[PDB]
Amino acid sequence: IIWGAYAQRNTEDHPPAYAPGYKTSVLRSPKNALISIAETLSEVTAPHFSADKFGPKDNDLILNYAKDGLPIGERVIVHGYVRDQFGRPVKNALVEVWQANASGRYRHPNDQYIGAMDPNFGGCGRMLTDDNGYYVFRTIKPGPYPWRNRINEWRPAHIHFSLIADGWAQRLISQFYFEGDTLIDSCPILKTIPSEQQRRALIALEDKSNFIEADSRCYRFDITLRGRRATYFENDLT
Amino acid sequence: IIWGAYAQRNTEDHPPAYAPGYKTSVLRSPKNALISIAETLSEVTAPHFSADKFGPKDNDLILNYAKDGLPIGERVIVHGYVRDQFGRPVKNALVEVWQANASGRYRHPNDQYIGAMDPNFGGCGRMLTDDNGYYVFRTIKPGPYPWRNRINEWRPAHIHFSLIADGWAQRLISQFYFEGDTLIDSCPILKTIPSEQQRRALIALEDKSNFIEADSRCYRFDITLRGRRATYFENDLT
Amino acid sequence: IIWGAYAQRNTEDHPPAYAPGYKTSVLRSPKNALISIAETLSEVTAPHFSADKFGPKDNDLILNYAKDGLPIGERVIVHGYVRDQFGRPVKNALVEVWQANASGRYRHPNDQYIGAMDPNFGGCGRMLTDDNGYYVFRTIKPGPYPWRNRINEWRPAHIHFSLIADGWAQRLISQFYFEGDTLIDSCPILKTIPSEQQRRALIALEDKSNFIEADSRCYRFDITLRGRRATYFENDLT
Amino acid sequence: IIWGAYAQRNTEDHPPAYAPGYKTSVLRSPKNALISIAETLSEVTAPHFSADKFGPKDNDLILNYAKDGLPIGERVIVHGYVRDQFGRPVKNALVEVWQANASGRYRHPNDQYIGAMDPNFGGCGRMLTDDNGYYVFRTIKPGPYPWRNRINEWRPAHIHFSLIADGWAQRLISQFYFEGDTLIDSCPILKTIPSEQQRRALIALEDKSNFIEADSRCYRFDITLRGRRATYFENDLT
Amino acid sequence: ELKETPSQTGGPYVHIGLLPKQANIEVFEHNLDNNLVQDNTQGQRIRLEGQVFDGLGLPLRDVLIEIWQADTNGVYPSQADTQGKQVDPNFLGWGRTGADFGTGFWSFNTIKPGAVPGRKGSTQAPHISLIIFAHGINIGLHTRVYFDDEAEANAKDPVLNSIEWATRRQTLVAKREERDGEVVYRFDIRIQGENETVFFDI
Amino acid sequence: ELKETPSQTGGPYVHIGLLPKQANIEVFEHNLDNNLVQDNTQGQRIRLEGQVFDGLGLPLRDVLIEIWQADTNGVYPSQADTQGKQVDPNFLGWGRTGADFGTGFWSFNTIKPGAVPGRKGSTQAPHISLIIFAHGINIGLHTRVYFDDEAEANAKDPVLNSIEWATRRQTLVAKREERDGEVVYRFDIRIQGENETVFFDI
Amino acid sequence: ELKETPSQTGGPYVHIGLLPKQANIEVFEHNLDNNLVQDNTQGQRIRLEGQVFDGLGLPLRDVLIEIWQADTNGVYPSQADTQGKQVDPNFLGWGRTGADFGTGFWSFNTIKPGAVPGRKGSTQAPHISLIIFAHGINIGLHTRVYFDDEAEANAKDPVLNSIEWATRRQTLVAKREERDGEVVYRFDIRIQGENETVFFDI
Amino acid sequence: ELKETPSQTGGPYVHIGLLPKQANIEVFEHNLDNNLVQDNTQGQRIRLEGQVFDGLGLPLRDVLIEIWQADTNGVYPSQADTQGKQVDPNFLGWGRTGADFGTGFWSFNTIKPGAVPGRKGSTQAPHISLIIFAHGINIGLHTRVYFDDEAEANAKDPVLNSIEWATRRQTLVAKREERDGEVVYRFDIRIQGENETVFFDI
Ligand SMILES: [Fe+3]
Ligand SMILES: [Fe+3]
Ligand SMILES: [Fe+3]
Ligand SMILES: [Fe+3]
Ligand SMILES: [O-]
Ligand SMILES: [O-]
Ligand SMILES: [O-]
Ligand SMILES: [O-]
Repeated sequence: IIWGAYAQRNTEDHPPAYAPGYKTSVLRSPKNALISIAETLSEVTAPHFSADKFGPKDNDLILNYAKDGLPIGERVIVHGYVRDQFGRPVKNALVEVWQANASGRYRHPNDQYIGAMDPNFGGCGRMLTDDNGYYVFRTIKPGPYPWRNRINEWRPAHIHFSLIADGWAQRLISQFYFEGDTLIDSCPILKTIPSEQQRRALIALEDKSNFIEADSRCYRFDITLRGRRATYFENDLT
Repeated sequence: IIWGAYAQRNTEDHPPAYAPGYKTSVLRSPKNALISIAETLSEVTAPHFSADKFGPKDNDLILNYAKDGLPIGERVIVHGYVRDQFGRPVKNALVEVWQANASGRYRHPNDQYIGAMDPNFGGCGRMLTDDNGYYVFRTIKPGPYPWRNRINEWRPAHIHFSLIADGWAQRLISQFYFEGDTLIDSCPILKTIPSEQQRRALIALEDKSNFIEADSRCYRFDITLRGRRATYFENDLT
Repeated sequence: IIWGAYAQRNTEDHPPAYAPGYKTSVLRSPKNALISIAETLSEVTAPHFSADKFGPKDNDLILNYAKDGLPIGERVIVHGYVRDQFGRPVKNALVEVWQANASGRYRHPNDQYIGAMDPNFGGCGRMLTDDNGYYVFRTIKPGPYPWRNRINEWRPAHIHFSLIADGWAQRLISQFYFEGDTLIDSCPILKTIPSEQQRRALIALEDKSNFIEADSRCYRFDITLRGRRATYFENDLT
Repeated sequence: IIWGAYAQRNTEDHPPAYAPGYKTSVLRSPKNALISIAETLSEVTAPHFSADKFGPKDNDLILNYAKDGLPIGERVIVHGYVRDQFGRPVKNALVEVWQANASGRYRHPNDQYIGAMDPNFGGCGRMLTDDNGYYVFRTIKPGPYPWRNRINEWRPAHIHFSLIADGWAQRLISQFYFEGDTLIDSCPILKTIPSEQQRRALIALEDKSNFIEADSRCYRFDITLRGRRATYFENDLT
Repeated sequence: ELKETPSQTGGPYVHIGLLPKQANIEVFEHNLDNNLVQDNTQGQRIRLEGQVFDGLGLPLRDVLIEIWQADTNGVYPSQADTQGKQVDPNFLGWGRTGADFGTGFWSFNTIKPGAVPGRKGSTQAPHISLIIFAHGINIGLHTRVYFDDEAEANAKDPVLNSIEWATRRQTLVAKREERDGEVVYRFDIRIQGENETVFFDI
Repeated sequence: ELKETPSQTGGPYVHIGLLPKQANIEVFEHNLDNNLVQDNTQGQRIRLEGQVFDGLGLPLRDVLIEIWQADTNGVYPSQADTQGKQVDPNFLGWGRTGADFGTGFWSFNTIKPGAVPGRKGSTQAPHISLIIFAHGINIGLHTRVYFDDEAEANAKDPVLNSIEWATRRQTLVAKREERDGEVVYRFDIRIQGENETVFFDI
Repeated sequence: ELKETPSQTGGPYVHIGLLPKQANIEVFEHNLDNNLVQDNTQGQRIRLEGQVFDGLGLPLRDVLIEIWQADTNGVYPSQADTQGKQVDPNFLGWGRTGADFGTGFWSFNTIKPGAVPGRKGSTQAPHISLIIFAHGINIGLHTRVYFDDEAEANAKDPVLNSIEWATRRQTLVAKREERDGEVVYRFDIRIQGENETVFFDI
Repeated sequence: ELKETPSQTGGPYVHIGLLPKQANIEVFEHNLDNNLVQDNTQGQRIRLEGQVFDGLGLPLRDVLIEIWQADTNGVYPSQADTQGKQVDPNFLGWGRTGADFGTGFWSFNTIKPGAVPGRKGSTQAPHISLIIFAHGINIGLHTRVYFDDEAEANAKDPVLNSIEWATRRQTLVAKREERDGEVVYRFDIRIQGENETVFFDI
């Protein structure tokens, strides 16, 4: 199999750069249209990260920053599969996550929300998907938090995530939410996404048979990256 | 206005005593039917609790047990009205609440769940409704927690509440849940209630215009107690 | 009751500043997003206007400018209630109105429409709402009129109105229309409002039982202003 | 992959122990609730049965007891897959079946129904599923038969089956029925199952492309057992 | 018309959440308890005690119990009391208690109540109204405690006579005992089974 | 809960309909105007003036402007003022004006306001709240006017510091000038474009 | 995700269909039975026997019973056993039996099992897992058999201590008896009623 | 076929969550950073630095930037590189950095990349691929950095020639400077407005 380029990103499936209801986008969006290019080796390659470099608690946000005790909050496991648009698993992709603690507070002096800091919660994790594109991490469910867009704006609970996979063209950062959170329906950030079906694609689902008794709940969340097409006639990449 | 008896409790609007899916009810439910009685002064009177006795933080679960800092978790205000079935406000009723902390842990040695204890959260509050039947308290949103009914059972997040109002016949203890929590659909305790409309009556609703910017969310939850009928012909109570 | 801030204005319930179908908005709309602020005494206070200052015909546009006779046109009474978003009446608010005459002509040299001027019609009125938030004025139904947006644009009949109430944050100017006017469906100004339910909120309804026989018709029109939230914990306003 | 416990059995997907319409259950059902336990090695292990021990006709009920001729009745093949709830095949599980003959008569002195005995039919078979969880046996379609529950009760045609697989917690005995049998709608035993979708899960479907011309019909019937969850954090089993 | 909010069990920590002081959660300055006798309270002091048993005879240690009763003259300290008689001013008439964790016994220090008017001119025998909440109890169970030394009044009580099984009436009668000058009424509650206590829908 | 009535532009005659006296429509005996100074009003008299510009730099001549401010001691003549300080009794705190048809200049005769408390114990620098309505403006635009001679107070103002672009803060500062003993603050408003004035959602 | 296939009773002939050899249906050369001891099997030989009773005390004669247990060293002959200890190679660990038609007694010839690890480092007392199927039983009933001569180990067993009624724990303890040099454990099972045997959802 | 998961902004803490070590959150032993030069890495060392500006010219201090590039011989350290040439083994080709909180400057220590094949036999001028994430940026913005000292190669670059506005091509060319023997390429990024940097949909 000789690989060609990644399928074109479908701009209608993503938020536009300029989205007036998300006020900060007004001054941080290009006025010119993006220039589309035909792909080259630069766009279809990406770096490789070795498993050796990861620590044993890198994907366990409950314990990876625990000092005198456990962090306070709802214990949850989040798992799922990363695959490309043609349904092929994405192997050995670097998945990084970051989030607020149970009060909705980020561990940084910049965040001055009154929600309380947790001395035993850090809020960063990472892992590599396996051969089946599977990933799993454990954490504390983040709490929703206020921000200044309109004065009384509130983000639904969410975990930020980032993927570096096989091609630079697949590079993606996004955020997922939790089934049933009522703030999901009012968020200006989530509403930058044009269609309802794509907004639903960022909601992690309760996975009840996978809860661990007397221990943790579990949410299932799959991720889809752009996929490469195979070439059977002329290979123009090079 | 001469008051007569409280309207009959509608047993179809409540859970039955014997509810096999809630295992602990099997040995703690009477085999005989309840004996219904015509009311007397004993059933239509109740105690009075004076406002003097309450402290200023009795209805503020965020601060009433705070020692070195604030409790960890989602800051929420819960408010609403207590009225009787005929729509009259219930004035000066004692409303008491108790709940787990953000991890789903109760502040008692009996609870040995691994969810972490919060040294700054107590989990008990109380207040008297006002002349309009209004009540308001502030707290940390409780986290869901596991319990042994079937091995992997989980309670949705909930706050336990108790009311002592004008008549002993109104005495009621129950629990309310939070809009959108997915565990609400699987709870054997909530399912002891026969009808869907009554199950919905225990769900507190997000009250977005009443959120306090950069501070707390708010949930609205009204409570209905049995009401008294007025007498216009013979007064048999005595 | 200690009052806190006004609930946040819901920008999705109002027209956006930039609305290309209303051509004059193109050069008169800010390119930057509005900066939302937390309220202070400046935003929650407003002026008071004393009843003494009003004349007896201030709310009677039929007679307040009548010189040699009565103005020509349809005699109508318009009444209703002004309340805040939480349903509380708005007392002693200053309501000011202005409008064209029956031909659709405004009493000013700037307006050069061929629709005829009426020597006995002025077209301005004012009143204070009462303790129940009620207001009532009498006038001549305005006629629709042409304007240059696209060359053949026509405004539906409308009466402009303005409210100064308890807080500066409530300040509002808008326009109401009359039930069944067919121009309502084609107006670019009314269409700047994003939702159909909010467009309907500006339509005054025929109030047939309140017509005055052999005299005048009547339209009912209620107005809703932003409401204040009550504070029960920390009062940060000051 | 380190395996943890089997997912909890979903009691709402099974019949309750006490089912008054199936009269024999009245005195053979516990009055106390089942006590749920956290699993140990005892519950997640099971025995292994070697293929060597099986004869060549163990899964051929048509020939395994044939003496002077063939049994009388409808020749049918039944096949399908055994998988766990997470969709994984169940390999080398022992599947045992037993049934009445074409007249609805069991080969035992206890059964005194007038339906005739067949000297060439035994009515017992067994087999091990393969690596894909597949099983296949051949038999005579059993006839329905009367029993004393209410005086005129009749069982739909059915084949009893039993599975011993990887874990003792998967142990299951049940019965399957044949598509379209009208007695399925009236059976008190099948009706002990609370939901319609689960009742349908016991109906074997006509598999017409798999009929063997001038020989036998075929029914397809899949079976689902409880599945194990994988452990990625603490392994508490031991 | 509205429907009454549906009841739910008090759950496993009802006796901790409603009596925090006793579970060492010191959130309140003034705490509610099981002692209804203030120093100037009138009437004869009595102790009411017992155990609550499940269907197998096991005492419940997670139960929460409250009682409501009239003062020594049979008047309730409630604005809804219409007798027009003045009530003892140093009497709340209500109290709350849990079971001792080890023993399983619950108790109240109170006053023996006076007779209260019944319907249509009748007179009820002295009684204390009692309600029980616990994990496994979906709706608070109401019962009444009568006294074995009031046999005459008990025989004419409207409510007791409402029960057709003479044998069940006895489950509502507490037994008087005298522990060193103190008067004690023993009242065991059997939620289910033999000698099941009568419960009322009031 | 109800939704706020939706805003609509004031339209082309908003400055005639809300200031009839000035358009020669003599319907009212008492008319509202742009003069907030009554004879016994306290504080230093100032004149506030400027022009409002559209996106191409053209001044608007159909604009209607109102201001709301505190008295000389920073107290609002409003029942909602909770400072517990007595307000100047000869001060309305509000005024309304249109632009001169030829020139395009608008103005108010008022008093320089005193500092008003901000949230959580802070102090706001002196400011006047201003709102603009006109044909093409769908919702009244809110802004504030601060004074260039109050640089010290302005540097500690909560609202001004809310704006991250130091460069946009300056659009809210009026310039002091002295026209023959009279103090004048020039404040031009640019609705769109370069040096666009900051507007608030209050 | 799929739902588990729903259980159905084994029905009146479950003990004939799963033990054909004994009902004289000679269809199989190798038949499964109630004897778990092969000649080289290690451990002390014991006989396990008893009766199964319905709610009126009548023994069931149509019952089918299976047991699952560890070998003499507490290792299961299963690939899922993760102890890393070698299991006795002449031990299946499983057996099946029906009740004698006349008497109603069922039995197994087996070996007394060794202790098996419990969760989180605990040790379970010796036990045999047992399941019962019969006409009228909609879902196989799971229970365990413990031994009265292992009182010390039984007092520390995780599962037995999971049961709050000390009185129900005893229903899971079989009684040791010595019939002519043979060791026998008598274990009667009461499906319903007084001294109802504890059943588990595993 | 599935749809790509929709992008969302990195949000205000993207530069803290993806570079925890620098925000003093010491959760990982091995941390990713902005230094691509290991000791045996081949090629000429260069420093790449600049600022990212919003539409009003304010530098962003909450931006997160990553670069992806080829080694000194124009080979990518990726299994998807099909040139069949061996890549420098002491080169990751990727790095991540945030802006300094005070200054707003971001930087990387790397190697000047060699030319990489373009499509259909063409040769691309040396370039580094760069992506920008930040609060307010809904989808990562892709751009490339070319070098002003490679004018000859730049004039024949397929991608640069894809841009019809000669004037926009220049926004992708970094300026070479020599700070004490160190070679530095200054590349400022303007997200919006005059001299807006070209961004690509790749
Ligand atoms: Fe965030
Ligand atoms: Fe609870
Ligand atoms: Fe108009
Ligand atoms: Fe059968
Ligand atoms: O609870
Ligand atoms: O107008
Ligand atoms: O059967
Ligand atoms: O964020």
